[PDB]
Amino acid sequence: DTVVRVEHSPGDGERGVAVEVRVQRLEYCDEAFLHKLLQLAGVRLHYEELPAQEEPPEPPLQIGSCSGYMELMVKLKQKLEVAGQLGSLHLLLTPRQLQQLQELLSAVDSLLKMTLGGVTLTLLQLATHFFTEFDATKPCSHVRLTGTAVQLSWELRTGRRTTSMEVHFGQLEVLECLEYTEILTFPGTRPCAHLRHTQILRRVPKSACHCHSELALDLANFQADVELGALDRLAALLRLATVPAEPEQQTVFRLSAPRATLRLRFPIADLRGQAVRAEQLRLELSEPQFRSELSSGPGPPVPTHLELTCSDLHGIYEDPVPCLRVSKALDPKSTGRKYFLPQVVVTVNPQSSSDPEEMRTFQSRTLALSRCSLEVILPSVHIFLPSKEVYESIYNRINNDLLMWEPADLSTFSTLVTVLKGRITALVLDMEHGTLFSVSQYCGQPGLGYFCLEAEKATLYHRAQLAPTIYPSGPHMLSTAVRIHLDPHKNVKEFLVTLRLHKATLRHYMALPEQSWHSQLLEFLDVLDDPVLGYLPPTVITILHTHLFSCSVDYRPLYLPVRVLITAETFTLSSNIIMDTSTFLLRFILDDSALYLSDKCEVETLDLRRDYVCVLDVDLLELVIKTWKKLSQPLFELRCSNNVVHVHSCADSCALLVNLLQYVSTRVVLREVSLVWHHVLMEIQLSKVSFQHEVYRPLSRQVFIVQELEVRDRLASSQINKFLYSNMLTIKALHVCCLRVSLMPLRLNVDQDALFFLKDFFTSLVAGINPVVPGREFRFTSEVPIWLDTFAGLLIGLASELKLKRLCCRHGLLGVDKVLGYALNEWLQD
Repeated sequence: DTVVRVEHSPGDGERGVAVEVRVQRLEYCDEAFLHKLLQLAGVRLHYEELPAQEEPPEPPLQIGSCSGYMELMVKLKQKLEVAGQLGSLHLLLTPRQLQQLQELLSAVDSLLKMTLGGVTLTLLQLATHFFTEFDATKPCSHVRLTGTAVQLSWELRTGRRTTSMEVHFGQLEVLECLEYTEILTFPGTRPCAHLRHTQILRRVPKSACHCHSELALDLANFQADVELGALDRLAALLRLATVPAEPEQQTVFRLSAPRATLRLRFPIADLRGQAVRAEQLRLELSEPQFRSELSSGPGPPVPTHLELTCSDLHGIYEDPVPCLRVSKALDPKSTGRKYFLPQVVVTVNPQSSSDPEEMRTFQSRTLALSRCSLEVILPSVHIFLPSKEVYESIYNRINNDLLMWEPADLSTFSTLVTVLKGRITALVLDMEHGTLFSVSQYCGQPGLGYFCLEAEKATLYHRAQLAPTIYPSGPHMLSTAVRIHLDPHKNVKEFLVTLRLHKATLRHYMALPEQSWHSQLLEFLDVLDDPVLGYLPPTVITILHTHLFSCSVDYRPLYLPVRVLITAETFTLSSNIIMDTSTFLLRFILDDSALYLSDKCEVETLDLRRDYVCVLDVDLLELVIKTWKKLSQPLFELRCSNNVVHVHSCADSCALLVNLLQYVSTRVVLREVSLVWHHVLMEIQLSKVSFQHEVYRPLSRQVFIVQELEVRDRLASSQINKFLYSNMLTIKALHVCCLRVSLMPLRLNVDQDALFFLKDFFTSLVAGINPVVPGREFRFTSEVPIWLDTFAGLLIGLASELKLKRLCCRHGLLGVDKVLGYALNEWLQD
């Protein structure tokens, strides 16, 4: 006989649920291990007892009929362990507050249990009827905790019920609303899916329902989370109940394993193809990781962390193929035995809450303000799959799909990178101690940010083969601490690039043409391709303030240079004006450069000092060019307003320099030509030689216009004594073909050492400079009543005494016939 001897009984009927242990649609055939074989099928959490006065007009849909036989009914009163044929029921009503409070009130011993089949719970916050049917066996809105072969051991240590539960299987949680866009966890075997301590809801652990649920699931096997549409669709469903559509606990969620297959996809949600960010990103078979720490209340007053660790995880990222394929970090650092590893940290702060030192502190302050985040510490990863492209793929993905991923959480965020060794695979990575930075909306105002970069590298290494191996020589290298203060209203790209290449050698011109430089400018050149949403590409405009401090250049290759050494100190290309335009003001304010020449023109050159004797040093050269491609309308007005050019030399030195130069449109300089101290010492000056070539005179006036051409000295004499060719000595004032002279009171005072000592200097020149080829009407006057004291022999013998030629329209010269025109007629005086 089917003795029905059970019904609703006295119990703590919760606000949201009615405590009524009903055995419905079951033949309760009851026929200190006291067993009464029964059928408790039909226990129903119809619930809805609080709303609308029990909501009698609309009973809740969540209800269970035939929810497990539980026939065995093992053990009796005394650790009341029960071996059952019923797994559990599902309170489809809110599993955050109402169900938690009901459970806490009901619990208010160390009983165990052993269920059969792991009911498919569907707590959403007739699906709960499906959960009850699965208890009989035991697109979206399909949250399911169904261990097919339930190994649940309900520890249920009620002694404030400090409960516990260890299982050997796992659920499959498509967590979605109340396109396969939710997680698809498939942990299944005990280590393979070691589900542990799922719920507490007890005031003993925490003091929602004071869980303190340390669900520190420690599995060690595949447990593949095959698909994960978003991280954010995870914070909302955890803080709020749920706000998706068709489209005082401290949850410490720990997870450590050697192997757990996984997929990570970014969060790009409408509320706050697929998501743009990091297309096809997989941390495949990496360490389990993805350990979280959350809270029931929205807008967590305490911050939310999300850590990660991996030794050499083979995470195929953005896969074609990974841009970085292994953490590959064998980087011992400390005095003790250490093995550095990677990590991807996240630190979210509630919305509306409350350069070694400049770049660090600025982005530390930017990290103290969080509306999103991202962080990496890669010791020696530097990795890239054999199929990878830093030049192209990294640009196409990790720069476009980087910040346009709906950055907001409860868009002031931060970003850091840190590498002790780097490899830019395809090529001179040279990377040691480098970083990358990014900010958005500094201090809250859009348009303010701090982009930075640091490293310490070897300057120039070539590619396909062999490295150039430059930099054989406490600011760091490539300290590209650019500044951006763009305006959304203007909607234009502004850059304040405070570049600093300290003591580098930034040359890439390997072959005779700029071949490896061509490679560098075909790889590196890409101006922030930004087709992402919310950024229609702003028109590019650049304003550089670069500082190539101490960027020595001594290996500039050509057909046959001779170990050429040019030791610049400061190359301050402070282009305060926009470069990408017709006009470009470029104040090259250099500081005391120099030059040194090697042994012999044929490429091989050795000497005692490769930092050899000085040849042509400059005190300062403020070449403030304003190229119009001083109000000079003419195109390319290279007004190199140079300050001065000191030159020191010996006959061999300048001869070798001339061999080096031989073998290897207004231009108004007003530039002092030489305070030349030029073994011999013989001062020569040429002050304010305004060689404004092509200034006008109609075609290349090219006026020497030499304001002073005093040949200070020659021969062995270094002291100034007035030799000649305010003064305005336009010796070469030209046209299209003319010449002149300044009529100085005394021009040729030749009585010092040997007037033919410069002749033997010319002989030593032709001995050094092996090839010496040059061995309207002009009116090429000498135009000076010469106060004199072989022409040199007669000058020496005589040492007023001569007269000016006044060769009006003589045209005796023809570029090679100057001597012929000088030989016209005869003259002598005194």
